[PDB]
Amino acid sequence: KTRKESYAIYVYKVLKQVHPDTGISSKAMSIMNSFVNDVFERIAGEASRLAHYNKRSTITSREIQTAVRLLLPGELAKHAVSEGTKAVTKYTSA
Amino acid sequence: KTRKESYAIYVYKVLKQVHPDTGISSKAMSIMNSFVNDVFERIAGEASRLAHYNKRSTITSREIQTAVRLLLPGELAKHAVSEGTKAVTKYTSAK
Amino acid sequence: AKTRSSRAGLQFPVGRVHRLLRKGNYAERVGAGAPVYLAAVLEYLTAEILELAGNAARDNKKTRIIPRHLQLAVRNDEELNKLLGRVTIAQGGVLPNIQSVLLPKK
Amino acid sequence: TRSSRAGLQFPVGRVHRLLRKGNYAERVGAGAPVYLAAVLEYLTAEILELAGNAARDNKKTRIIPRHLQLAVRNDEELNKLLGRVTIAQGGVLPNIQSVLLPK
Amino acid sequence: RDNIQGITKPAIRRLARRGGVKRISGLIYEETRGVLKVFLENVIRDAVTYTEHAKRKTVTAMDVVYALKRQGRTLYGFGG
Amino acid sequence: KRHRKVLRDNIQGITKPAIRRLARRGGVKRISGLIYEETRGVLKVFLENVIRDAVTYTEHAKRKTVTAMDVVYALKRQGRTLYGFGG
Amino acid sequence: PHRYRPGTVALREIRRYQKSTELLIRKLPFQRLVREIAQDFKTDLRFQSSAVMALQEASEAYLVALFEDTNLCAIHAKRVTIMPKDIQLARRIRGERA
Amino acid sequence: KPHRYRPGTVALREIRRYQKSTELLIRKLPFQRLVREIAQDFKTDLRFQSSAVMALQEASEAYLVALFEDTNLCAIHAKRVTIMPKDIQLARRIRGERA
DNA sequence: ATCAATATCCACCTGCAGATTCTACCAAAAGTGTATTTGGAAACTGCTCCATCAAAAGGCATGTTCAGCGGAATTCCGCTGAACATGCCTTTTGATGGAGCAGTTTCCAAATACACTTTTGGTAGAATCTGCAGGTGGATATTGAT
DNA sequence: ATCAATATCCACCTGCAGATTCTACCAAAAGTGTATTTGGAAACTGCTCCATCAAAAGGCATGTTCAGCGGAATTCCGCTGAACATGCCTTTTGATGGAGCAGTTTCCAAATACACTTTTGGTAGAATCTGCAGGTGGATATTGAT
Repeated sequence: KTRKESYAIYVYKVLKQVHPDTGISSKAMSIMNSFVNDVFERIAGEASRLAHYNKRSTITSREIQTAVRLLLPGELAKHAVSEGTKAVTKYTSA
Repeated sequence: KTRKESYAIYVYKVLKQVHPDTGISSKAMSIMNSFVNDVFERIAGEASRLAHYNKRSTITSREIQTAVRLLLPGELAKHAVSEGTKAVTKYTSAK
Repeated sequence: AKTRSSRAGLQFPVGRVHRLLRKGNYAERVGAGAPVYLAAVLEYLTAEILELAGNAARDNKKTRIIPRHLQLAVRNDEELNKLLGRVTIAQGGVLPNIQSVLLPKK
Repeated sequence: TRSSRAGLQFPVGRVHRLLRKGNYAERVGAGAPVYLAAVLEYLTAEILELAGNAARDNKKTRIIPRHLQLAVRNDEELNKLLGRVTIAQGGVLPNIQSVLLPK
Repeated sequence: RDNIQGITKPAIRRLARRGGVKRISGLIYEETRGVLKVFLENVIRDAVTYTEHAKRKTVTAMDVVYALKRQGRTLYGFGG
Repeated sequence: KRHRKVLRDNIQGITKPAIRRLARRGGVKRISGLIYEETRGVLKVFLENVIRDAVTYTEHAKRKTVTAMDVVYALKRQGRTLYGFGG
Repeated sequence: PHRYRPGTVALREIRRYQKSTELLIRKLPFQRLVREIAQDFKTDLRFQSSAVMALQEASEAYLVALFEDTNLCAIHAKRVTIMPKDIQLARRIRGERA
Repeated sequence: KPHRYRPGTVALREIRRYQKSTELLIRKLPFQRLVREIAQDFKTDLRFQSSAVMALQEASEAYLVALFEDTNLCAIHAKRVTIMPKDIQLARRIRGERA
C-alpha cells in the first residue's frame, strides 16, 4: 500500500544514456535519490526566498535560474543554466 | 511611503518592563528587530519542514513547540515552552 | 473588541505574527494557537536579551543600551551565544580576552 | 507528456507537483518545473558519468556508493556542492601526509 | 563494562587510520569517546524530538536523517 | 557620459596598520611580516564571494543599485548572518 | 624472529582502511550506546535497524574527518602523533568551539 | 637615555584598547574603493547604497577579527606567539573554507 | 626596592546629535460575526520488522620489549616591535544635479480551478539471471636483519 | 649486498545475495479541454539618495633606525607508544512471537472564505528633550632602569 515515489527509474534512464553497459547497486541508487532530493530542495528553497525578497507570489524559471547561479559552482552552474534554458526553449516550441 | 513595519514598539514595551529607566539606541533597536525576525524565520522554518515531514498541511502551536525545542538551547527552550504553553492556555480560556 | 494579544496576555502582536506566518508560505494552513505560541516565545527571548543588555549597560554606567551592550549580553551567556552562534551584531566588538601565554613575564 | 516536450528523462509533471506541494510560493509558473527538471537531470548525468568512469577505472560494471564518493571528491566542483554531505559507504580518498612517509 | 567503553581502542584506532593517522597518544581513546558521546547526544536528541512529534515509539531512519540535516551533517543513503 | 576613474590596486588600501589593529582586536600579540599580504588575499576572497552573491540579488531584481538588503541576504546565504542593517 | 619497525604496520593499516568503506566500530557495541543515550531523552524506545546504521555511518564519517583535522594540528606542531590538545584545537576551530 | 617600553608591552596595550572598543578599524574610503573595484569586475555600472558598503565592512571586519583569533590559537599551538601565513591557512582549512 | 617617564582611571562639565514625545491624517490592520469546508484526531486492525535468544564465528584484552618520538636545554641570527619625523589623504561639512528606486493605474498573458479521460509509476508474488565477493595458487615486491 | 620472512598482486574460479525480467492490478498522476481570475509587466512620474566637485586640516600612514627577544636549528635521552604472540569472551548470525508502524473509515472541532466595522501602528514633521561624546586637568597605577 501507500506507494513511495523516488527518482530511481529516471535516474536509471540517465545512467543508460551515459554508460549503456553500466549498472548501479541499490545502495548507490538510494544515494542518488538523496542527491536529487537534496538539490531539488536547495534550489526550490533559494527560489522561494528570491520570490519573497522581491515580493513576488510566483516562482518562475527566472527564479530557478538565479537560484542555480547562487547554489552551483562556476562551471556546473553554466551548464545547468544552459541545460535549463534549452529545455524551456524546446518546451515553448510546443 | 509604503509603511515599513518593525517590532520596535513591542521591543520597547518589554524593555520598560525589565528596565523601566533604560533606553535603547536606534542602532541597538535595529539589531533587536533583526533578532526577532531572524528567530521568527528559524522557528517558522523548522515548523514548516516538521509539518511536511508529517504530511500535515497545518502549522499548529504543537509544531511551533517542537520547532522551539529543536532550535533553542536547553534552558532557553524550557522557558520558551512554558511561556508559549501558558499563552495558548490563557488565550484558549477566553472567548 | 479585545486584541488577541491581550487575550493571550502578551505584549508582542499576535495578529501581526499570524499574518506573517500566512504570507511566509510555511504551510497551507496556520492554526489559531500557532501565532499566540510564537509571539510568546519571541517576547520571552527579547525580554531575556534586554534584561542582560540593560545590565551590561548599567555595568558600563550607561542609561542607553547600544550594540556593544547587546553583544556583551549575548556572548557572556552560554545559551544566547549558542543560539546566535553564526550571527554578527554590527558595532558589537568582541569580548576582552587575552591568551595566558601572551601575558608578560614568568 | 511535458517531459517528452522538453526532451527530458526527468518527470516535469512530478517536479511541478512537488514545487507546489512544498509551499515554496503562492503560485508556480509553467516553465519552472521544466527548467528545474532539466537541471536535476544534468547534475545527475554529471555524477553518473564520473561515477561510471570510477567503476570502469576499477574494473567493475556496477556503480556502488564507493564509486559515487570517488567521483564527487576527486571533482572540485561536485566536492564543493556536496561539501556538507556524507555519502554512506563511501569511505575516503587515499591520502597520506608526506611527513608521515618512511625514510 | 560501560557501553561507551564498548567503543574499543582497536576500533578508534581503525577510525584514526582511515583518517590517515600514523601514531596515537594513549590519552586519545578516552578523548574520542567523549567527543563521540557529545556527537550522538546532539543528533539523537533531535531525532527523538522528531519521533515524539510524530507520536511514535520508534526512532526511524528518517528521524535520524532529518536530525543530521538540521545539524549540518546531511547524510545520503537512508531516504531523503 | 563624463568622467574617468579606473579602479586599480585598491587592495593596498587595506594597510599594514589596519591589519595590525584587526589582529589586536583578535587578540594577536606578534605578527610575521608575511601576514599582511596573506590577509589581503583572504579578505579579497571573502569580499568577492559576498559581493558576487549580493550583485546576483541586485540583477535578479533588475536594479542598478546594490542595497544593504542585497548584502544582508548574501551574507545569510553564506552563513554569515548580519544584524543591524534591516537584516 | 621477524619484527616490523614502529610505524611500518601503522602505515600499512592507513593504506588498508583508506581503501575500504566498511564500518570500523563493532555493531552491537554501537547499538547499545545509541540506545543508552536515547533512554535519557525518552524511555522505552525502539529503533528501526536502518536508523542505527545511519547513526553509525554519520558517526564514523564524523570521527574520520575529525581525525584528519586532528592530524593536521599535530603536524602543525611538528609532531606525528595526535594528542587530545590536537582534537581540542580542531573542534574549537570548527565552531564546535570551546 | 629616553624611556622605551619593552617589545610586547605596547602590543598588549593595543589588544586591551581594541578589545574594549567597537569602531571599524579599516579606513572607510579605502575599503569603499576596494568594494567598488571588486564589484565592478563582476558587473559594470553598479551603484551602492552607502549602508550596503557599511554592511560589507562590518561583516568583513568581524570575519577577519574572528579569523585572527583562530590563527592566534594555531600559532600558540605550535609553541609560538607570532602568527604566520601557515597559521591562517591551517585555521581556514579546519574551517572548511579550504579542506 | 626607590625612581621617573607615562599610561590609565575618572568624576566633573557641556554643547548637541540623536532620542523620547506630540498632534493629526489614516490606510493597511486586526477584530467581529456567519457561512461552508475539511484536516486529522480517534478507534480498530492487518502485518511488517523489531527485540529477544541461542549457537556458530572471530576480534580484542593483556603483558613484554625497545625503537624512535616528544620535549627539554642551549644557542644566536635577524625578524619585528617601539619610537620618531614628516606630510599625505582620509575625514568632515555642504551644496547640487539627477539617476533610478519606488508609488499608482491600465490591463492581458498566464496561472488557478475544476471536470473528466488516459497511462503510468509503484506494489508484489514468481521465476530466472549474474556481477563479483572470497577463496586458492603461485609469482613477486617489500621490509628488515646481516 | 646476501636471503629470509611477509605482505602484496594477479589470474582464475564459482556459489549466491542482490539485480534483473515478464505480468496483472490500479489508485494516484498527469494530460487535456474550459470558464474565471489575477499577478506583475508596462508606461508615467514623484522624489529619495547616490555620485561627485570643493575645501580645510589633523588623524594617521609611511618610512627609518635600532636592538630585544623570539623562531629556528641542534643535541639528546627518558619514556611512551608500536609491534606481537597468546588465551578466549563479546559480537555476529540466523530463527521466532508480537509490539507498533501503518492502512482505513468515521466525523466534528477548527480552519477557510468573506462582507463589515473599527482600533492602530506608521509617519511626515514642528519641537523641546537629554544621554553622553569628548576636551580638560589632576590622582592612582603600571613600567622599566638601576
